[PDB]
Amino acid sequence: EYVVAKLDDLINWARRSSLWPMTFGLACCAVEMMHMAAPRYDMDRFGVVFRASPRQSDVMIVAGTLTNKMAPALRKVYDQMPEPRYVVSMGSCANGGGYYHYSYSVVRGCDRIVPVDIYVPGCPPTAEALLYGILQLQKKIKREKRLRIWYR
Amino acid sequence: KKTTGLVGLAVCETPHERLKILYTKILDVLGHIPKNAAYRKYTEQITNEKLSMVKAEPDVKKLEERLQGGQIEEVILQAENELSLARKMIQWKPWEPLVEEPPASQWKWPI
Amino acid sequence: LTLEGIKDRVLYVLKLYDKIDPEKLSVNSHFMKDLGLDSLDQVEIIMAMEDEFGFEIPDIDAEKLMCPQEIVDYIADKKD
Amino acid sequence: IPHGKGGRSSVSGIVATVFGATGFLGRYVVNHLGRMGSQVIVPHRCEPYDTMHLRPMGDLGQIIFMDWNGRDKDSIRRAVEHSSVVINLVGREWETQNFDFEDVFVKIPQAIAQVSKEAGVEKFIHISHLNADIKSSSKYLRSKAVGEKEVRETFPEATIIKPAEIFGREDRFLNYFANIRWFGGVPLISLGKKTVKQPVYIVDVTKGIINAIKDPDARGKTFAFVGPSRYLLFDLVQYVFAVAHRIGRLFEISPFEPWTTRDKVERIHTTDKILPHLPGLEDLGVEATPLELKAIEVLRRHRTYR
Amino acid sequence: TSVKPIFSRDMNEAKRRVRELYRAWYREVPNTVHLFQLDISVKQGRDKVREMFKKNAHITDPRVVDLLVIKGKMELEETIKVWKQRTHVMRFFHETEAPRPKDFLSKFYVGHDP
Amino acid sequence: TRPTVRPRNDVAHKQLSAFGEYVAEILPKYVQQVQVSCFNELEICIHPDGVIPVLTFLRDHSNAQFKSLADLTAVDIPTRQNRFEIVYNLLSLRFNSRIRVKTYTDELTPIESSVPVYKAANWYEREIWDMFGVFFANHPDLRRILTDYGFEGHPFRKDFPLSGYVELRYDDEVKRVVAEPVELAQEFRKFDLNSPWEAFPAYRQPPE
Amino acid sequence: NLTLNFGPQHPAAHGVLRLVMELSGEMVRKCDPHIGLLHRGTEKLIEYKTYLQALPYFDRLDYVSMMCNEQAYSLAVEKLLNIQPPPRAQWIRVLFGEITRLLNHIMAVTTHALDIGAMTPFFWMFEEREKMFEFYERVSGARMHAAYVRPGGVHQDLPLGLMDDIYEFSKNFSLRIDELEEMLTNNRIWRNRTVDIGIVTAEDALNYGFSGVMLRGSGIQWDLRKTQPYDVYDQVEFDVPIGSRGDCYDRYLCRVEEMRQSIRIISQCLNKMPPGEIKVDDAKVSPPKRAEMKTSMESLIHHFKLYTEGYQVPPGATYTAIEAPKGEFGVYLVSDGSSRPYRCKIKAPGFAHLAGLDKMSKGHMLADVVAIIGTQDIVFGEVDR
Ligand SMILES: NC(=O)c1ccc[n+]([C@@H]2O[C@H](COP(=O)([O-])OP(=O)(O)OC[C@H]3O[C@@H](n4cnc5c(N)ncnc54)[C@H](OP(=O)(O)O)[C@@H]3O)[C@@H](O)[C@H]2O)c1
Ligand code: SF4
Repeated sequence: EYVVAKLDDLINWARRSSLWPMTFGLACCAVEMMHMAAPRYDMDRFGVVFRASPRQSDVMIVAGTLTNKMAPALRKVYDQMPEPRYVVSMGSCANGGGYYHYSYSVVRGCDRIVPVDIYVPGCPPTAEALLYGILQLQKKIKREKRLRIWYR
Repeated sequence: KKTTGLVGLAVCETPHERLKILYTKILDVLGHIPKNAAYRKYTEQITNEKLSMVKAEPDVKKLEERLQGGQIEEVILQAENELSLARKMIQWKPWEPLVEEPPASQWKWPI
Repeated sequence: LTLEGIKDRVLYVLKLYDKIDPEKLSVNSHFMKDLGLDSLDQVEIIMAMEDEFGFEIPDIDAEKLMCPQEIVDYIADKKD
Repeated sequence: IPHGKGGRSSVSGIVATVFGATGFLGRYVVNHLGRMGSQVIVPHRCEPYDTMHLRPMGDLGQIIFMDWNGRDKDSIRRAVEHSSVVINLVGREWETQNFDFEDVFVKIPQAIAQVSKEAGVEKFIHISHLNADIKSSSKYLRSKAVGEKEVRETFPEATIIKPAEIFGREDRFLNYFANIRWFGGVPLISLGKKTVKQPVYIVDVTKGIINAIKDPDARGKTFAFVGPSRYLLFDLVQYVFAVAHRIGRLFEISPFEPWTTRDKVERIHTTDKILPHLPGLEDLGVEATPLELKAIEVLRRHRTYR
Repeated sequence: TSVKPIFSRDMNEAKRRVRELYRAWYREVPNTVHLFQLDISVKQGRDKVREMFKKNAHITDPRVVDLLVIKGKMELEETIKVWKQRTHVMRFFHETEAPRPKDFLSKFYVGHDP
Repeated sequence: TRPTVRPRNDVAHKQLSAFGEYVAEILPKYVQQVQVSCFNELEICIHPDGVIPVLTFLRDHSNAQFKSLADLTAVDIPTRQNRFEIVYNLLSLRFNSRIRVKTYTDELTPIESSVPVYKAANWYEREIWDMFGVFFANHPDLRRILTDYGFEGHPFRKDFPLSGYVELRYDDEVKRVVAEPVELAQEFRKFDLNSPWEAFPAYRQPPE
Repeated sequence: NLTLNFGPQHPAAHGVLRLVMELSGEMVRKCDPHIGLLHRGTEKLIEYKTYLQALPYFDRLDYVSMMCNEQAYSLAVEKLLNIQPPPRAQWIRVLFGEITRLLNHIMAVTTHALDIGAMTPFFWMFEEREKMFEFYERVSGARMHAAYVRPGGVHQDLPLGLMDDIYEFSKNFSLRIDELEEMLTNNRIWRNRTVDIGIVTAEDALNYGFSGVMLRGSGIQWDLRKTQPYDVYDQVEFDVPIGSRGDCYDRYLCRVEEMRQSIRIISQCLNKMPPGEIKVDDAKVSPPKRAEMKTSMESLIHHFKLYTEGYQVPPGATYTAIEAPKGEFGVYLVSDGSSRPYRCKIKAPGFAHLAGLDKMSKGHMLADVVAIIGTQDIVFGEVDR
């Protein structure tokens, strides 16, 4: 219906207009995100606020390198997120674990634990392709809530 | 002065005789050791070298020269531990010869 | 205070365990020379006196009892 | 052909295709299929986000996602043209406000009894229910046995599986109980006559498929799922409140996902311990699960400690 | 052996130590099973405790058993406190792992003799 | 000889040949080999009976302060018949001089630790336990640092292979993050790099 | 006693370092933290690589230093290989080796002033920090992690520019450090937030094996910057700060004067650079030029073999350390005699600088403890030594 499907061009617009991310600073990919917070490529007020409590998040970001001593603690925080969530991992050590890849105690992939949607490559992605990954994410939201219960 | 430079100590109190006891405090304990090790031959050498220049001349600042420690209150600590050093030289016996020679090929580096 | 009082308490410890002993609640079940157990399972026999009637087992006497008479006897001088 | 250990990143020969696979049953089955490693081809209906929690079971390149309606033909044909086996578990409860709900158990298993069968597949397995009989009960319970015979014309050897009632984590029947925080807890219907059916445990369900997927010789010889020991009692409803100590819906709420004061209330209270001459679970072994050990897990209420 | 031991001397300060902490595990198995909020039966835990001690009983040399004592005691440091967040205790049980065949005809159909 | 060659000096090579000589003279109980490096370094090979007092002798003096414990390391050497090699490194504050203490040992034979002698060895000494199993004596708190809770390997020795056995994965079978035997996507292709023809004349082996 | 683990909390700072607190009501009196969140398998990993190939894994050991790390590696290798580096190359290792200290000593104050909770000195200085990463990209290869220092000296020459840029940069920096002087020094509340906190001044402040600041600014005058040379580094003039007592506020005031030294040295280094070459000439270590590896016969065989395997290092152990901008930097590089090294054990700060948190903490609050940590400037991944 033209009446009902007009509504999700507000709601699926509103969720891609206010994202409240968590960051997991673990390795050298944490530092470059701070320069995105620094007001050259000013991360705030382009739709997205700064840091926030672990409860009120929508988009979690894993940056750096995962160890087996952090694999339980990642899933527990991942459970506590609300439902319309997304996982976006920057850094080449979150896509196969960079190198350190053949080491005895590094999580191979950051994909065999959490389901992740957008993969930014690179030892440090230069806070230049990373806003490009975020505008990719808002471009990914072309989904619908109506014509899902209106179909089935 | 009221601060001794190196923070954590205090000028406490008198130079020239707090030292002069503690050198002579060692030399009496120094005679107790059986003399076959050269530990006595060098330790009594430097204390007699020190205490001859220690006893007994002005000033505090002149005693800093020709006595290569820190400040004079810290020069106490240079020999404070040395009194605790030499009294344990009676307890274990370094003057005894070598023990447990290694099995004849160990300190060769290239595998 | 009854020396018969610690006789009943000891002689349903062993069959309360569902292991080896086939209703041999006798005083001469001499524990791996008569009765037959594991070296570890002797220590599990000593265990059920901390909760039943209360008991400490402080010392090497648990490696000394070896028969349910002496278990009563070590509680005999403990009690009376 | 197989290679090496099937721990992860193996081949294991098989290439399956699981339709539905978004509910409680179809998800948990595939979570074994990406463990031994294979080309699992799962097409979903209309849900890009509702399969996000599915992906971290197949390692890499093992799963693939496609779109299909079901009343269309080639969307159910283009995907299945390169496989070896195929199972189906599609279906649900109450009639949609747009659908037909009768032929969905008739023409939709027939829509994959199409050229799909002709293409060269084997060991096609459908699901049944233990209580789906041709008798005049019920509107949903019967009209499932119509698909058990009228579609059995096609696929002359299938080994269509027949489960009893299942209990797991997020089903409907066991979560119908303890979701009844109300001004009265009444059983069905204030009587301890027929309760209960056979609650087989969900690990036994997914274990029966993987043994049968290269059994061999299990086509036509249809199988039944044994439950626990043995029938069950009225105590189950009292067993709930004793130990409990008394996905693409919408953006706000779904207007109608109800408790359905209709033929829903009778589709479970019609037990029908059926014929024991089916082989059907212990021969497709080994499945042996009580109830008293798995009951701590699924139930979750306000005390949580004592 | 020109080497000093760790704790024991010969087999009798040793075998009384492996019996010793067994009671500390034995009152721990019912203590943690309601603490870490996991759901199995408690007797399975007591079977797995004696499973671990009995397997290594083929030792006829001191200071190796004593080396396992230091290993056995360090296990209790995380155990009595909460340093294993609901996973490491579950790591003892090879639960979701597929069964090894361990039979000659069964190995022969699958595998290049692993 | 030329530019772009390191200019060595002889003054520090003289005194470090001088200073360390009368060290073995005044403790011929523990010292078994002293050597001077060609670039102003010193090794004092010590059988580990004198693990405490020789440090305690270098703990304090009037001719040797040496109270800056910088580096405790651990080096394994297979094919030695006593494998491991504990090596210290300490610093004189007042004198600007480096000297190392090479003490061998074996696996099961313990070592009297330096806990009263130095309090910078609080986290260093535990590390060798976690990585090798070298049980130091009388430490007040031996625990597990820098490894995960379920390892049994002591990985920094040579028999432990590059990956472990413990490649970790998640399933939604119930809730758990379960362990599994290790599976790689790629071999870690191991090359072969040792060229022949012996580029070094000075370190030529005894030709047997 | 309550046993809270205020750590894994992603409460800004650096969501890591999970520890215990057996607090006695309000005071702590017992702190036993846990480390190992990133162990990464570093020291085992280098045992399969060659010398040139293993080199960036020293670079990723900090978060901050890019030319102060790999300064502690090539100088730990060139001693083994009997090489002095050429003189034009040494003036660049001091230039970038005295520019990374203007990255730690900016991050060591702002990130400490964020745990504390001040917002505006975090944004007021990183916006000036952007004028400095343009250098790193212009000279080597990337934003931060640059495999730039080699064992054969500098990789390549810095292009036309970078001399009227650095002089343009450094002539307008002392106004920015005069900002934070007004922001924190003359203020009372931040002074009241840190006075007499972490009073560790005895000889166990050196028996714990500390390196610099949380040294000499607490007392004992010693440093590795003019008692031990590196390169042309003694031929410049500067002084080293000393604070009064042994607390954090008299190790804070090292870092204001420390940044007031790096401006002098850069303004002293630019006047003294001669024209010359880049690499070591004997070419058994340095690769030959690109215009040479396409013409002669001798160039390729000492090019094509120099990348299949590495160098030829003589045996014999070695050790050195330099001034990392937060401490010493021990490398005990065991050489075996082939292209692939043997054991490579590293000592980083934080082993001493955080095991001595037990002594430093007790007798104090809980809100003190977060204010302690940002004074030692502890970075994880660097505690992986
Ligand atoms: N074994 C038992 O005890 C038991 C109990 C009750 C029901 N069942 C039946 O056995 C199967 C178990 O399903 P379940 O427990 O996992 O719950 P379920 O949510 O019904 O899962 C079955 C899948 O079929 C999908 N579906 C429904 N109508 C569809 C249609 N026209 N076209 C395509 N897909 C459709 C559903 O949603 P999507 O469209 O989003 O994919 C669902 O994903 C079902 O067929 C069910 O009717 C069995
Ligand atoms: S390799 Fe990439 S992810 Fe890892 S520390 Fe460096 S920049 Fe961060």
